[PDB]
Amino acid sequence: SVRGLAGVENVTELKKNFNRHLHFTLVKDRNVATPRDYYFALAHTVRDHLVGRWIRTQQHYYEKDPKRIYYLSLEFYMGRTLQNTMVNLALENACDEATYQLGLDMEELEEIEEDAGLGNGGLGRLAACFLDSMATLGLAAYGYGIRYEFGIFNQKICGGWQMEEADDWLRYGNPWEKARPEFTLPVHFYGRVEHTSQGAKWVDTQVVLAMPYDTPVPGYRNNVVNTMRLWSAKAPNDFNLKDFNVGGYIQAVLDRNLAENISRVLYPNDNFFEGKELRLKQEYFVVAATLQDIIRRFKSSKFGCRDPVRTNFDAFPDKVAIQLNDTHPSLAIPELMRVLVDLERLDWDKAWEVTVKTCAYTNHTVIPEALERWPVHLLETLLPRHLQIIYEINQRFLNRVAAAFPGDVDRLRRMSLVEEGAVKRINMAHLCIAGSHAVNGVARIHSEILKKTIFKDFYELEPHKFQNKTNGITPRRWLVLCNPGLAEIIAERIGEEYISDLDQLRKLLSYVDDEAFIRDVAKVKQENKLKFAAYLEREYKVHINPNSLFDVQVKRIHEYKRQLLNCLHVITLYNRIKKEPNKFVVPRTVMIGGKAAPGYHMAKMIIKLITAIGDVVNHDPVVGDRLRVIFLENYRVSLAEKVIPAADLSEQISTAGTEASGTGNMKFMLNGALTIGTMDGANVEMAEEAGEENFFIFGMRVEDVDRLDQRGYNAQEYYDRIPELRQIIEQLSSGFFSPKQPDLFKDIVNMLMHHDRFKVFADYEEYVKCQERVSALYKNPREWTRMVIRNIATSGKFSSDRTIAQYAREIWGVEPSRQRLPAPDEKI
Amino acid sequence: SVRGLAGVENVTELKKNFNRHLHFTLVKDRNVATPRDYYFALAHTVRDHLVGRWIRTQQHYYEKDPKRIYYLSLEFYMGRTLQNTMVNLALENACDEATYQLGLDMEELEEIEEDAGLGNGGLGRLAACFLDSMATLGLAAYGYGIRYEFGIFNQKICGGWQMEEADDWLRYGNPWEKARPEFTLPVHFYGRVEHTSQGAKWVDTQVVLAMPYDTPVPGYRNNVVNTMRLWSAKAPNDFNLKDFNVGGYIQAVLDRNLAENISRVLYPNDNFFEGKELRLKQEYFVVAATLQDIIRRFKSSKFGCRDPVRTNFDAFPDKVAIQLNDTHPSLAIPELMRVLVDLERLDWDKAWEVTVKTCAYTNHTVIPEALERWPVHLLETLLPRHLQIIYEINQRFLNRVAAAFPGDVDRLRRMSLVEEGAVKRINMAHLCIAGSHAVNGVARIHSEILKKTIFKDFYELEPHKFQNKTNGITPRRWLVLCNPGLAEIIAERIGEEYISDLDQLRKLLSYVDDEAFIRDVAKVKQENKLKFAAYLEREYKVHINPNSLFDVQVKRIHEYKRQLLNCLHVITLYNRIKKEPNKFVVPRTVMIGGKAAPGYHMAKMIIKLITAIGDVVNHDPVVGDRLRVIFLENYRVSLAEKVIPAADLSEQISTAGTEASGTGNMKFMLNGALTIGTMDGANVEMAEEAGEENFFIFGMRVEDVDRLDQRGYNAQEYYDRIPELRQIIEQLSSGFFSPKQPDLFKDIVNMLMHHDRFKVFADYEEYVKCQERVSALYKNPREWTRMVIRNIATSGKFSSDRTIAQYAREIWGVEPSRQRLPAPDEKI
Ligand SMILES: OC[C@H]1O[C@H](O[C@H]2[C@H](O)[C@@H](O)[C@@H](O[C@H]3[C@H](O)[C@@H](O)[C@@H](O[C@H]4[C@H](O)[C@@H](O)[C@@H](O[C@H]5[C@H](O)[C@@H](O)[C@@H](O)O[C@@H]5CO)O[C@@H]4CO)O[C@@H]3CO)O[C@@H]2CO)[C@H](O)[C@@H](O)[C@@H]1O
Ligand SMILES: OC[C@H]1O[C@H](O[C@H]2[C@H](O)[C@@H](O)[C@@H](O[C@H]3[C@H](O)[C@@H](O)[C@@H](O[C@H]4[C@H](O)[C@@H](O)[C@@H](O[C@H]5[C@H](O)[C@@H](O)[C@@H](O)O[C@@H]5CO)O[C@@H]4CO)O[C@@H]3CO)O[C@@H]2CO)[C@H](O)[C@@H](O)[C@@H]1O
Ligand SMILES: Nc1ncnc2c1ncn2[C@@H]1O[C@H](COP(=O)(O)O)[C@@H](O)[C@H]1O
Ligand SMILES: Nc1ncnc2c1ncn2[C@@H]1O[C@H](COP(=O)(O)O)[C@@H](O)[C@H]1O
Ligand SMILES: Nc1ncnc2c1ncn2[C@@H]1O[C@H](COP(=O)(O)O)[C@@H](O)[C@H]1O
Ligand SMILES: Nc1ncnc2c1ncn2[C@@H]1O[C@H](COP(=O)(O)O)[C@@H](O)[C@H]1O
Ligand SMILES: C[C@]1(OP(=O)(O)O)O[C@H](CO)[C@@H](O)[C@H](O)[C@H]1O
Ligand SMILES: C[C@]1(OP(=O)(O)O)O[C@H](CO)[C@@H](O)[C@H](O)[C@H]1O
Ligand SMILES: *Cc1c(COP(=O)(O)O)cnc(C)c1O
Ligand SMILES: *Cc1c(COP(=O)(O)O)cnc(C)c1O
Repeated sequence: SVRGLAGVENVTELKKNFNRHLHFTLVKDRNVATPRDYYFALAHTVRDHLVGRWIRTQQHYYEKDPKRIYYLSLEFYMGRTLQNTMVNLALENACDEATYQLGLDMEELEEIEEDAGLGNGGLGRLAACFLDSMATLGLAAYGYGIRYEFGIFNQKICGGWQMEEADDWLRYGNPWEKARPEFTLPVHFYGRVEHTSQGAKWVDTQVVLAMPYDTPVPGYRNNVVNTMRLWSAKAPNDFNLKDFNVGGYIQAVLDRNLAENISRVLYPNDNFFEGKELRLKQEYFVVAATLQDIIRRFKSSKFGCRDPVRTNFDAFPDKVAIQLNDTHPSLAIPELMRVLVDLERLDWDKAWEVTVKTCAYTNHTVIPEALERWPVHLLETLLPRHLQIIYEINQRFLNRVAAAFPGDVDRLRRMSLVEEGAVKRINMAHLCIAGSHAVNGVARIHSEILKKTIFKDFYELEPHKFQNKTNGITPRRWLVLCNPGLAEIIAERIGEEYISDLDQLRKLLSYVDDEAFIRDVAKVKQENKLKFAAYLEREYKVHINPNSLFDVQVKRIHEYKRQLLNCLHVITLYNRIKKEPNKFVVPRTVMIGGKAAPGYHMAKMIIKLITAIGDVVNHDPVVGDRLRVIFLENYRVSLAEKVIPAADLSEQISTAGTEASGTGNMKFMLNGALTIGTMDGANVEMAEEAGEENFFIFGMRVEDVDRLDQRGYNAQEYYDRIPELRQIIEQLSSGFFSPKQPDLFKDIVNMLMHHDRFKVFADYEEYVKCQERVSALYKNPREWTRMVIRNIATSGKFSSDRTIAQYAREIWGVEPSRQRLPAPDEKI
Repeated sequence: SVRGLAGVENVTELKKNFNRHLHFTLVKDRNVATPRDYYFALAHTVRDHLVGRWIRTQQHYYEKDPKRIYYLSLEFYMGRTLQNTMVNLALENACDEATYQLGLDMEELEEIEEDAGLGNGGLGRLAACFLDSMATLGLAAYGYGIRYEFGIFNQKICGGWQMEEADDWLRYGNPWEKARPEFTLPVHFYGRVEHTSQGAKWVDTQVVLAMPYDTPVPGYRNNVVNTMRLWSAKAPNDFNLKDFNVGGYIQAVLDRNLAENISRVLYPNDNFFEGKELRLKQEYFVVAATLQDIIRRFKSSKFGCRDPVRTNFDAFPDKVAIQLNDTHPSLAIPELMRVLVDLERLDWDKAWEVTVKTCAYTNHTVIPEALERWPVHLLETLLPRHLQIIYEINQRFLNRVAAAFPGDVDRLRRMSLVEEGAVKRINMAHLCIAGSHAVNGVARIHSEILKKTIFKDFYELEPHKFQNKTNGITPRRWLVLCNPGLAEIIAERIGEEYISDLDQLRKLLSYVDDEAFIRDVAKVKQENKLKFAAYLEREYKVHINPNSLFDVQVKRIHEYKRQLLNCLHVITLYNRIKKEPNKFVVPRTVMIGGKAAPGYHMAKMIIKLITAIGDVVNHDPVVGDRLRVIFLENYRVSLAEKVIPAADLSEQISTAGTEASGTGNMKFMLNGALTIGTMDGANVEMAEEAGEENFFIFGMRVEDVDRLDQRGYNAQEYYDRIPELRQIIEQLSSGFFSPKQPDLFKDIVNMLMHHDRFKVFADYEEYVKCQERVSALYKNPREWTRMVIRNIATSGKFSSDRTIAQYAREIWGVEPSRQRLPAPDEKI
């Protein structure tokens, strides 16, 4: 497969260093090495071929001094690194050969790597796809985040209920990171602010040290390897036993842990805000440690000897760009001001223009519950200087507003960064727009909406700032790595250039009429379904029918994502079957899966509904093969890599106006799945690219929702004029799915019936009719696959390479390069 | 120096892999490598030459199935590993050459290694010397202990007061250990005991997992490399979020730490008991995890297929011997019974004979405060089954006693393992004697005393059990590694066989009259003093006079060790000078140093006294060079390696009957220092070996102390008939040394005056007169060095190789081998 070359000499070196690391690094012997030990041996042999490059890329940036881009995210949803590293480094087929001559099956070894799930969902995956695309366009980019000791929890279902277990991902080691204790930085917490003479001094602070760990991010076949720097918290060795700190020496040492708890776990809220102080400590910890590392490179490169100005930050935006990934690092704006004004003693106005020109903010949601307004009482306590600075910012911001909208007192009310009233809080989004020079939404519809609805005021004050950059996916992991079959057949026809130029995929339009290509496309699909169907029973217990339509919705469980509507589709189907049982119907294996944040009662309930449905449906003998509903336990990046290649239908059903973009979207459009969806997020652009006719669009569009809201959405109307929906609601209410606890799903019936913000029932009739259109087309193999080819041929625009090329040009001001950097290494 | 060979080919391979690890393992570049990075690069290159051997020694023990010896200690005072590994592996001069051709100075690199101070003092150093000697006699020995995240604290003096800081020794990594997460074992805590039908079941327990980390222990030049296995505590991934454990998911994850706190720090009590539950948790944690690893090797070796008996432990003592190092692992006796009786279902009597024949206990102190009596209320709670077993043990033990001493009710009272009265507690020492087959003291005098005083009852019941094994020191680290000069000059004359046969040192008796040898001996001494004097000012600030008598007492600060008496010697001297200031007196640089346990008020006070004295004395202009008193900050194994080669006088002044052996002793006897000491611990045997005349023995002997105690020790008698002592006590009381806080040393004057158990003042007159004899002899260079040669020639018996050869033969039943094992490695 062209997975590259496979080459006698390299095969021989690879074998040799696999064995060098088994012995010397693992200190294991072939007589007692387990597959885990072979995985480590191989990981560490691949790692070695990337070091030369890593060291050369950073040496190279040092002397060539480019504008560096720092991407700040509190999530990086990396996934497994091995195969991806082999892909981007071209080692895949050399190693496959070598591991077979050692006798090992490489793919068994890949399954032993545990995902780095340092992320919840799409926000963190974006950052990881971004990372790959910044390396592939050779940008000097660095992604800074926290090294959580426990990442997102592992979901285990027991009784149809999510049982969350900790993700002890570092348990056996991580052969990719390189701890860098030489560069530990202190971060200060609490303190008081002494305003005396020269300025304010943040004094009496508690120190937590941030210890960096670097991971390499290899660009695809272009020899650039950039760095992902993740901080760890470490308690100071001195103050935790200094002062006249008696308490108990032994307790003093046991108390170190409290400071280290800043990097202990990722907060599992799948965008929704939580005012917890340890989260605020994380968010400040990232920013402070990172910005010291930013200032440190600025002062050392080539300004390294630029002598007699003072030291000067006029050039700081031409050498630094930092990208705020959602508001979670907005303290970079008051911390950058704190450093510049209080420490380098710049004039506030100068410092502010350098800050605005460095910062940029990406907004991910319109949903209010996810927005961060931190209580000013907490900010006062933990970070008093930053509260002062925010207050001063706000001041001057509002004075700018006053002058522009003379007399509109409510504008001042709306636009203030401080939300007055009862518990006065600080709106992080407003901070970000006030101090960034560019603000972008992630899909064009989400950016129009940001300009009309929530930030309209800021749009009117500074229209110039508002931009859009539709999200994207990296074809390497999302095509080449999870679906090499499709990438091979595509490559036979149009070559391999498309892996770093996805737009070339549209030359496949010439093959929508090619019968060999149709056979091929459908064949990779059926093979993938077979490989997944087997996974399903070999790691769990299943018997699914592989010639079903594999209908799947995998994403975080939430009510706007509307898994419930899909649930409503399933029993309508089960019941349609159940009433005229000898009617032919196209078989569907509906798989729905995703994690639910602990505590979100409703999402935990929705999960039980799906398993409840599966319990009934999957054991009704009158259904047979015809419907299988399966809930996919513990979704994460490695399950996404197995289920999206096997999927036929992609469920993307948000009430129009709630999904910002959606990136799962895009992953199924390559991989040949057909989308059923509403016009929301990026589904709009995927349908423009492939054409309305090659998409199954149903549902109300945004206006229609707003029309309904001004009328008054009343679910009772639906219930009363739709009999099928009424039978479902009755089954749910009677305990048809909960035989021994009828009472159970009344909670969900209640929200559906009475206070459902996401208007599940108004989209139901269209949903169901549109689903009959999907089965109509699945019965004609040839035209489903032609629709599929037009979808695949058209997903080029959803590559993150395009997205980063746009961020680069229209916001960071840096130009992309596909120019390969020369790196081998030394050999002397 | 013959430090071995230095050899063109090996020099070339070493350079090459130093560079392989700088690049590939450290991912650093010569352009940015710091000395720390070069230390890691070198450590990791030495490490590589030991792996072949390690793997071969364990493969070899596997098939050759010997009786394995497990040494259980809760302390292992390792020190730095690099140079020692080079010594024992013969790589020292190959690397010195290689690092010079790379341009680096090896000795700068050795100073960057941080001590593994997993120990307090002599108890833990013993274990580490034992480890080296078991490897050198090729015994299949394993040392099991805890991997503490923080070892003994680092002492920092501020104001003459000890300020203790945490020892963040793992901060930059430890290139020697090999984490072994494949072998994590659970340990159970709390629980209840359900006695039903077949036996008792320990049920409902909390699980902590013990995760092993192995370190290699290379024998000197004989290619055996044994293993030191240190456990780490890890919290279970399931129960810390299972049950219906709501609390807060995020708190659940933050609570993992509590279980991990079992391996967080070493308890800094420098033998003295502390009834703290986390200590009991450590002690049980070691034993349970270790014994599973012991049972595991027994059941797998060659009994691995010994089929149809059941599985049988009759051969367990012929294949296992575990050595209890002080009572801190005595739970191995109830845990071995718990496993055998409750889990393998053996008959209690059979299980007991296998237990007694496996176990052996080494007793280290007669001092009551150090003995562990655990409160039975704590044992009930944390370990209920083990309390039952201890009770049953006790029963049967006392019934054995009753039958042997019919009617001696008080014997039953004295000998019970359970100390009744108010807080009923369990005497660990009695447990150990009851269930071990051999019990030994560590110096012959300490064993006679154990038989007469504290365990006389147990002696009379089982005389056969009581043995002695005088402690020893390993000539490799304590001669070859800290003092290669002396080892070279010794080697020129008598060859190198003495490094694994220290008794050969006595052929040096032929050179007590050799003038070249005298010049040589004294020359290495003066050079060593110069190297230490320079250390002293380059890392601190000092100007000491190098041609002084370097009089030094370095050991843990405690009142029985009597640093106070030495303090009394110093101001007598300062005052003698001060009254007739133009008298010649032999200059002395008195260095006293050692850590004091936090909390031991008196030891913390004694430290301030010494610095107080130094403050006065060292700045009196009428003294000049004549007296320097210096307190050596932060004593540990690497400072011992620098100060004992430079020392002239070795202070070993315990009230006779309190030091068990003392091992510091021995270190100064090689290295050419002359001992001033009482007849206590092993000073008795060092004086038998070198002869009374070559030792400065003063003080009362044991009888005399016991005579005094029956009279009534009254310090006032001394005060009143000795004027010098009276002036000192007055200076202390008046605030002569504490000008601004006179009140300050009255605490120490009070204990001296009124309740001094260690009878400082009764030994004073002899002490001082004996010290005048030492200065008399230092004025005649030639005969001090001849005395020195007779001391050095005689320290052969204090090698730990002898001690382990005796443990081996008279207790473990295994024979030593100096036979080299063949190990290179593979090369194919
Ligand atoms: O040296 C400069 C300056 O420093 C000091 O000013 C600071 C204040 O002392 C300090 O309290 C803080 O002020 C905050 C204020 O606490 C916060 O609530 C917020 O004020 C906004 C309201 O939130 C906003 O609603 C609006 O109030 C209007 C509202 O627009 C209007 O629609 C209607 O509903 O009536 C409301 C009542 O007037 O505007 C105000 C601001 O005008 O923001 C404030 C500024 O961040 O921070 C100040 C800046 O450091 C000194 O006190 C001052 O004398 C000095 O000149
Ligand atoms: O199936 C066997 C057996 O099991 C059960 O016996 C157990 C007891 O129920 C249980 O309490 C526990 O007994 C302990 C006892 O608690 C503990 O205090 C200790 O008893 C010693 C005294 O400590 C010791 O001083 C001495 O008492 C004498 C003393 O020698 C003498 O000098 C003088 O001063 O008078 C004292 C008062 O008599 O001896 C006793 C023991 O004789 O040790 C006990 C044993 O460990 O553990 C028992 C064993 O499991 C059942 O209760 C019993 O009926 C069954 O036969
Ligand atoms: N002081 C310097 N002299 C030469 N090269 C340097 C220097 N400082 C940093 N570099 C190099 O540039 C790299 C990038 O480091 P950093 O600035 O920490 O990301 C290093 O690993 C070096 O190769
Ligand atoms: N008990 C709670 N803990 C955390 N989030 C909650 C809680 N109650 C409501 N929310 C949230 O508000 C949202 C809607 O949940 P619901 O209240 O069940 O409709 C989600 O984003 C939830 O996470
Ligand atoms: N199952 C086995 N078959 C062959 N060799 C073994 C086996 N089990 C243990 N050994 C070997 O003996 C060693 C010592 O292991 P251990 O018993 O854990 O100390 C291993 O590293 C192997 O080389
Ligand atoms: N406050 C205390 N904490 C710990 N050990 C103590 C304490 N008080 C007395 N001891 C001990 O009893 C011993 C003698 O100390 P002292 O009471 O100062 O004479 C030492 O081994 C001490 O560690
Ligand atoms: C917060 C969020 O994640 P999620 O898919 O988990 O809801 O960020 C992604 C990346 O910008 C978006 O594609 C997505 O619509 C949005 O909801
Ligand atoms: C407990 C102890 O340590 P220390 O030297 O720290 O007091 O064990 C050592 C080894 O058995 C003995 O030599 C020593 O006399 C004894 O006191
Ligand atoms: C692609 C991906 C997502 C994004 O899915 P959405 O439906 O856009 O939220 C989330 N989680 C994982 C594991 C993914 O790989
Ligand atoms: C040798 C040694 C000791 C032992 O000294 P004693 O006076 O016997 O207690 C203690 N600590 C260290 C650092 C040593 O190397």
